[PDB]
Amino acid sequence: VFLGFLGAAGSTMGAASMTLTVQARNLLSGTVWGIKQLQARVLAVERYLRDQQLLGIWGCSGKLICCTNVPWNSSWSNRNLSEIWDNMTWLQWDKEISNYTQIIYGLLEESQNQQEKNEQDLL
Amino acid sequence: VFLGFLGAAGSTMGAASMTLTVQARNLLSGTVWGIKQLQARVLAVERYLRDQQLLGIWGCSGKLICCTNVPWNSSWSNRNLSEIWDNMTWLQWDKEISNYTQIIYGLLEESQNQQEKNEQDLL
Amino acid sequence: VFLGFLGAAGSTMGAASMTLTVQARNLLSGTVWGIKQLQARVLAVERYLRDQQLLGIWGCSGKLICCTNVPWNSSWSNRNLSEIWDNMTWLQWDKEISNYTQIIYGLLEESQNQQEKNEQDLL
Amino acid sequence: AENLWVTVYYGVPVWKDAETTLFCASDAKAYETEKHNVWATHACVPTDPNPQEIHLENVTEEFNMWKNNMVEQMHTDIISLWDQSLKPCVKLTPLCVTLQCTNVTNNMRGEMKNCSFNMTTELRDKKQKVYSLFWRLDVVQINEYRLINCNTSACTQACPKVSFEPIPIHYCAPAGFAILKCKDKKFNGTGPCPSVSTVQCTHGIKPVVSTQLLLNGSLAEEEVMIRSENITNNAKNILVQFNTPVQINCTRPMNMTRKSIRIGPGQAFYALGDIIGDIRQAHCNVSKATWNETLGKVVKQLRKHFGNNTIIRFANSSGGDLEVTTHSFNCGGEFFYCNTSGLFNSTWISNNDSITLPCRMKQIINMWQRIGQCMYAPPIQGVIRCVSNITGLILTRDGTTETFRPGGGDMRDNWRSELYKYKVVKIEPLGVAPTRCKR
Amino acid sequence: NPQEIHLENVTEEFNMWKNNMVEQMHTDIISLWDQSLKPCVKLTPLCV
Ligand SMILES: *[C@@H]1O[C@H](CO)[C@@H](O[C@@H]2O[C@H](CO)[C@@H](O[C@@H]3O[C@H](CO[C@H]4O[C@H](CO)[C@@H](O)[C@H](O)[C@@H]4O)[C@@H](O)[C@H](O[C@H]4O[C@H](CO)[C@@H](O)[C@H](O)[C@@H]4O[C@H]4O[C@H](CO)[C@@H](O)[C@H](O)[C@@H]4O)[C@@H]3O)[C@H](O)[C@H]2NC(C)=O)[C@H](O)[C@H]1NC(C)=O
Ligand SMILES: *[C@@H]1O[C@H](CO)[C@@H](O[C@@H]2O[C@H](CO)[C@@H](O[C@@H]3O[C@H](CO[C@H]4O[C@H](CO)[C@@H](O)[C@H](O)[C@@H]4O)[C@@H](O)[C@H](O[C@H]4O[C@H](CO)[C@@H](O)[C@H](O)[C@@H]4O)[C@@H]3O)[C@H](O)[C@H]2NC(C)=O)[C@H](O)[C@H]1NC(C)=O
Ligand SMILES: *[C@@H]1O[C@H](CO)[C@@H](O[C@@H]2O[C@H](CO)[C@@H](O[C@@H]3O[C@H](CO)[C@@H](O)[C@H](O)[C@@H]3O)[C@H](O)[C@H]2NC(C)=O)[C@H](O)[C@H]1NC(C)=O
Ligand SMILES: *[C@@H]1O[C@H](CO)[C@@H](O[C@@H]2O[C@H](CO)[C@@H](O)[C@H](O)[C@H]2NC(C)=O)[C@H](O)[C@H]1NC(C)=O
Ligand SMILES: *[C@@H]1O[C@H](CO)[C@@H](O[C@@H]2O[C@H](CO)[C@@H](O)[C@H](O)[C@H]2NC(C)=O)[C@H](O)[C@H]1NC(C)=O
Ligand SMILES: *[C@@H]1O[C@H](CO)[C@@H](O[C@@H]2O[C@H](CO)[C@@H](O)[C@H](O)[C@H]2NC(C)=O)[C@H](O)[C@H]1NC(C)=O
Ligand SMILES: *[C@@H]1O[C@H](CO)[C@@H](O[C@@H]2O[C@H](CO)[C@@H](O)[C@H](O)[C@H]2NC(C)=O)[C@H](O)[C@H]1NC(C)=O
Ligand SMILES: *[C@@H]1O[C@H](CO)[C@@H](O[C@@H]2O[C@H](CO)[C@@H](O)[C@H](O)[C@H]2NC(C)=O)[C@H](O)[C@H]1NC(C)=O
Ligand SMILES: *[C@@H]1O[C@H](CO)[C@@H](O[C@@H]2O[C@H](CO)[C@@H](O)[C@H](O)[C@H]2NC(C)=O)[C@H](O)[C@H]1NC(C)=O
Ligand SMILES: *[C@@H]1O[C@H](CO)[C@@H](O[C@@H]2O[C@H](CO)[C@@H](O)[C@H](O)[C@H]2NC(C)=O)[C@H](O)[C@H]1NC(C)=O
Ligand SMILES: *[C@@H]1O[C@H](CO)[C@@H](O[C@@H]2O[C@H](CO)[C@@H](O)[C@H](O)[C@H]2NC(C)=O)[C@H](O)[C@H]1NC(C)=O
Ligand SMILES: *[C@@H]1O[C@H](CO)[C@@H](O[C@@H]2O[C@H](CO)[C@@H](O)[C@H](O)[C@H]2NC(C)=O)[C@H](O)[C@H]1NC(C)=O
Ligand SMILES: *[C@@H]1O[C@H](CO)[C@@H](O)[C@H](O)[C@H]1NC(C)=O
Ligand SMILES: *[C@@H]1O[C@H](CO)[C@@H](O)[C@H](O)[C@H]1NC(C)=O
Ligand SMILES: *[C@@H]1O[C@H](CO)[C@@H](O)[C@H](O)[C@H]1NC(C)=O
Ligand SMILES: *[C@@H]1O[C@H](CO)[C@@H](O)[C@H](O)[C@H]1NC(C)=O
Ligand SMILES: *[C@@H]1O[C@H](CO)[C@@H](O)[C@H](O)[C@H]1NC(C)=O
Ligand SMILES: *[C@@H]1O[C@H](CO)[C@@H](O)[C@H](O)[C@H]1NC(C)=O
Ligand SMILES: *[C@@H]1O[C@H](CO)[C@@H](O)[C@H](O)[C@H]1NC(C)=O
Ligand SMILES: *[C@@H]1O[C@H](CO)[C@@H](O)[C@H](O)[C@H]1NC(C)=O
Ligand SMILES: *[C@@H]1O[C@H](CO)[C@@H](O)[C@H](O)[C@H]1NC(C)=O
Ligand SMILES: *[C@@H]1O[C@H](CO)[C@@H](O)[C@H](O)[C@H]1NC(C)=O
Repeated sequence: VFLGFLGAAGSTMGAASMTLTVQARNLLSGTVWGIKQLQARVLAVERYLRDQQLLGIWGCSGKLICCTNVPWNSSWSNRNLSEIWDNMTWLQWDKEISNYTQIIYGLLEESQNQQEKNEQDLL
Repeated sequence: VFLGFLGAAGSTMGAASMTLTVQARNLLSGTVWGIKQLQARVLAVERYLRDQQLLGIWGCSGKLICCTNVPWNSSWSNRNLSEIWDNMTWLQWDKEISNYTQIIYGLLEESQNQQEKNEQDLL
Repeated sequence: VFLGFLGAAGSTMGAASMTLTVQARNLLSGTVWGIKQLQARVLAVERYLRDQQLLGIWGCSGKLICCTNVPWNSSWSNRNLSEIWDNMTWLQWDKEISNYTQIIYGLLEESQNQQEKNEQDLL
Repeated sequence: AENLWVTVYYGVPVWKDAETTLFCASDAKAYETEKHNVWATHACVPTDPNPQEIHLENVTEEFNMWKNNMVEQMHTDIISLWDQSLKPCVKLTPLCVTLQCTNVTNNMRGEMKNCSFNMTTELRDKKQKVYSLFWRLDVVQINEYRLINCNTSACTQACPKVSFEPIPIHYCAPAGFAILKCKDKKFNGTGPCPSVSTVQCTHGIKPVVSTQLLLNGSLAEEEVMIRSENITNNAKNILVQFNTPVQINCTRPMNMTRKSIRIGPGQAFYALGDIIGDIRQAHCNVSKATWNETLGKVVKQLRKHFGNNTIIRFANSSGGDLEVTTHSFNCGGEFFYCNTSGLFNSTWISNNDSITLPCRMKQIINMWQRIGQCMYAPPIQGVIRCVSNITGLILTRDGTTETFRPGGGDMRDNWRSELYKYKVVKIEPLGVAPTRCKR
Repeated sequence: NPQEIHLENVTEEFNMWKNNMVEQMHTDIISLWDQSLKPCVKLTPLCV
């Protein structure tokens, strides 16, 4: 069921996660007034390498889905597994976790920085 | 035998595959008329992140060579292993498979989208 | 101890390697005179995809740290493990190995090109 | 297991409101229109024959037409489309000479001027005794005449190759962004929209610079639409959109002449020669049968907001500037300025011919309030005729009963009547969420 | 460094009468002309 770009925006986070490859395929897409598009198609790829660099410095690199060894804190809106993945949407979710997104982003890139140095020991 | 950039264009696909790293090293390479090069060296990297994003959303990420769990259909010019890799060139090959390239590109990014969600189950 | 960007420039290479993620987080960072920044923020990302493409065509891809099957030659300033990682800085080191950096860069991308073709055999 | 771990998801349906640099799209037959680049389309991007449209079910997103930035980026783009088209065109700096002028051969009310002047020829020596022919709004006396702009703005003459014909313009957004199209039939452009769908490039929006009467715009759905920023405030314009279009015809039935007096070397001014035929003026026709039913269709919508058993009256413009009072518009190159005292002379209580409208004409214009200097559009040969669609009105309210009068002036309103159903967001594909996985 | 690599066995059909390096060279030389004359002295008062 290829609903299309952002086809599952009202679908549950569990329901939307089947479309993750449909939102990211169309994320990069391949005299004056002719510069309207140049300064804007440049802002279209810095937006890409800003996101991909977070995906790189986390334990992800490879795309779409990826786990981390960061325990989830209960104060970040304590829902349950069946209260998030079967009764909430990604828009509705990032509204409660918009306060904590910056807090969390640090742990992923630091918990990963501990894993790689430990990886060099055991080689 | 470093033949050079595109050094194995008439060499067999088997013969050319030893040069794969010689064609991809020189693929990115590091007032008016001075903008002739700007609007062209911008078109030189969107060409790169368009290809790399296909390599990313497939089961490749890491470069040069990479397998997939897509069975090859017989109607895509049914040659044999010794008829392709020992008696054909990459130019000659992509001529027969120019009709089917777009058909095939879909399966790789969808067969991979089934593998990652199944990967999250078994974790 | 988050010393900051280039916070460990006088710290030993062993000491600096704990900061590797602090120097690479701020490596990409997200009418005339308004083009001063455009032609310069374009030179800021070609500098990135030039480095990342070396990290890609080596056995690294994934970032920060990464080994290779290239034996280190003794003529590249024959120090010891405790003479490099406990008594030298990255600035001081790349001064002795500035002559050999180009020599070495070749082996990594060729020793890796032998590993991938051998990887396709054993699949 | 029972303890939960964070996980990264890349490519989620997550967007926030933001603004980015928007670009253009415009078919491929529009590029065959050529004629030395008409209006805007040159190195602009052609529209692919794929028009992708995706209905986002279950989604409800709050629009806001009166705070939409596609307007400010469309207005200021059309502003700079003007000037780029006049920079390499012929400049009339030596055309501020003393004009000795007279009436037009008639047998009455003066409307036109037969003007004679001195003129620089190609050589910097001998002068030239040549005559033009300017409308009364082009000139002004000094105690003998002079052009009406010479005491204000230095002037420039529109190139005769370019066409002022509104072609469709599709706005777009780059990667990492998207544009949402509300797709319900009753939406006053503000509030939540139930049936939201997403698109890459908007529908063809012909930049029609008009006042009072909205021309060649999108037709509304079902009931005619009444859109306002504050209905209780009498200081905000009341945008109207029709369901049925109203037919309007406009002729310039004067078979005029184009004199080309060369003010060289190189440059050359285009004037008005002698008039072939009868001395008539330009008139726009509106069918009496269509304007009566469409006027009552709006006032039943006005009763929905200003009391059920209220009396709604209409009068002409309160006054002030010329542009506000008249129906300014382009067609065939000339700029008409038409009197709407006959379209707004009605008094509605709680419960077969044409309407012809007088139109002036002017060559020298200062467009969008203040931008683009002057522009002396070149005269137009033959009888110009054109049909337009009245697809909306721009009304204002006065400060029991309520009256409404036509308005305009600010050209940012004309775009809103086509951009009410669009808004801009940025795609944030990085969302974190917990699940019982660990590496 | 003038790098040059002979592609053995390869045979590719050229066409000089349909080559776009011409249209990009002609129109480049065309605009080389004008950029070199924009800030130069203009002889408008020399038509005496
Ligand atoms: C709302 O929308 C409507 C519909 O689009 C629009 O109506 C349009 O009105 C304009 C007048 O302003 C029309 O424009 C002119 O139409 C005449 C008649 O065209 C005949 O010939 C064509 C063949 O091509 C037939 O298909 C057609 O049915 C007619 O029989 C033309 O004579 C005009 O052509 C000139 O202008 C073009 C663009 O400006 C140029 O491309 C063209 O070369 C002409 O320029 C020159 O021509 C001569 C050189 O050969 C020269 O001597 C002249 O002096 C001049 O320099 C022009 O097409 C337009 O057709 C109407 N639309 C349609 C679909 O027909 C309303 O105007 C609009 N409302 C508002 C307010 O904008
Ligand atoms: C706006 O105002 C200007 C005023 O400058 C008008 O331009 C003038 O228009 C009149 C038309 O009435 C022109 O006068 C006519 O000139 C003709 C040209 O004469 C030539 O031919 C003789 C040979 O006999 C040559 O020797 C001479 O050098 C010229 O080359 C004449 O042929 C006309 O004569 C006719 O009219 C008279 C009227 O009394 C009759 O008695 C005659 O029998 C004959 O039929 C006439 O004199 C004048 O030349 C124009 N001036 C310029 C500078 O062009 C515009 O017309 C006016 N515009 C409008 C819309 O009214
Ligand atoms: C040229 O213009 C003149 C005017 O400058 C025209 O003459 C005018 O003709 C009208 C009628 O066509 C006269 O009006 C009449 O007035 C009487 C009242 O006295 C009224 O009873 C009539 O019914 C009519 O309305 C007008 O007085 C007269 N003006 C002058 C100054 O004589 C002339 O017809 C025009 N001719 C051409 C060929 O254009
Ligand atoms: C155009 O220029 C001529 C000059 O060549 C003007 O003719 C002079 O007008 C003045 C008064 O206006 C007279 O005193 C002169 O005797 C005229 N002849 C000359 C100077 O040779 C003519 O009036 C100008 N036409 C205009 C301004 O419409
Ligand atoms: C330039 O000339 C025009 C026209 O003569 C002037 O516009 C007039 O402005 C006064 C303001 O008191 C109005 O009452 C008149 O109605 C205007 N005239 C017309 C024809 O509309 C304008 O002010 C002048 N600009 C100057 C002298 O700087
Ligand atoms: C535009 O329409 C919306 C409804 O779609 C109106 O919203 C209502 O506004 C009133 C206040 O005036 C509230 O009491 C209601 O609860 C709102 N309902 C909804 C469904 O939004 C809005 O007022 C209208 N605005 C204008 C200017 O007409
Ligand atoms: C003026 O309004 C008429 C409405 O009758 C428009 O004609 C319609 O155009 C749409 C698409 O543009 C078609 O789907 C309809 O079938 C047309 N109606 C008829 C009766 O054929 C006309 O295009 C409008 N002209 C403009 C906006 O310039
Ligand atoms: C307006 O006047 C012009 C003359 O300036 C007319 O052009 C003439 O057209 C007829 C046929 O249409 C030709 O036989 C003549 O040779 C033309 N004359 C010139 C000088 O070109 C034009 O027809 C008039 N306009 C209308 C609508 O009739
Ligand atoms: C505007 O003009 C059009 C045509 O120029 C008129 O449409 C014509 O109407 C008559 C009957 O009144 C028909 O016989 C014609 O076939 C129609 N022409 C076309 C092309 O459809 C229209 O009536 C005019 N309307 C107004 C208000 O002036
Ligand atoms: C609006 O319409 C009224 C008539 O309903 C016009 O009023 C006339 O204005 C002129 C001034 O030029 C006076 O001489 C008349 O006496 C007025 N008539 C009446 C009945 O008052 C008014 O001019 C119109 N205004 C506009 C901008 O169109
Ligand atoms: C617009 O139309 C109105 C009415 O059709 C015109 O008002 C007329 O003004 C003159 C003054 O010269 C009066 O003698 C008439 O009696 C008025 N007509 C009516 C019906 O009252 C007005 O002049 C027109 N033009 C403008 C610019 O408003
Ligand atoms: C507004 O419309 C009314 C009629 O609907 C016009 O009234 C005119 O009144 C005079 C006498 O007072 C009659 O002789 C006319 O026949 C009436 N006109 C019509 C069309 O019937 C009134 O003049 C109009 N106002 C304006 C400014 O045009
Ligand atoms: C979890 O959040 C609380 C704030 O509500 C904070 O005090 C606590 O330190 C957090 N847990 C960890 C492990 O940091
Ligand atoms: C986020 O924090 C703001 C204050 O910074 C607070 O008002 C809001 O309630 C918080 N959001 C949630 C979902 O708790
Ligand atoms: C292989 O190609 C044929 C067309 O020649 C098509 O009908 C068939 O479905 C394809 N195989 C699969 C598994 O889709
Ligand atoms: C590819 O398809 C075209 C028609 O779309 C056909 O003419 C051509 O023979 C096909 N190529 C091959 C190699 O079969
Ligand atoms: C190591 O360096 C020396 C030069 O000092 C060189 O002769 C030798 O070949 C190098 N070793 C290898 C394995 O190439
Ligand atoms: C590097 O080589 C240069 C000559 O190319 C030499 O002068 C210098 O001593 C060398 N550096 C080291 C650290 O040996
Ligand atoms: C032009 O016509 C008007 C008509 O009212 C008249 O008053 C004026 O004097 C005329 N101009 C000339 C120069 O004759
Ligand atoms: C609308 O206007 C009224 C009166 O002019 C004012 O009190 C109100 O705040 C405005 N805004 C609304 C009703 O949203
Ligand atoms: C038509 O307009 C007249 C005013 O001239 C009005 O009295 C009449 O009610 C209108 N007709 C309809 C059917 O509304
Ligand atoms: C106006 O009256 C109609 C019936 O006469 C009624 O249905 C409608 O609700 C009324 N509107 C109000 C009271 O706002």
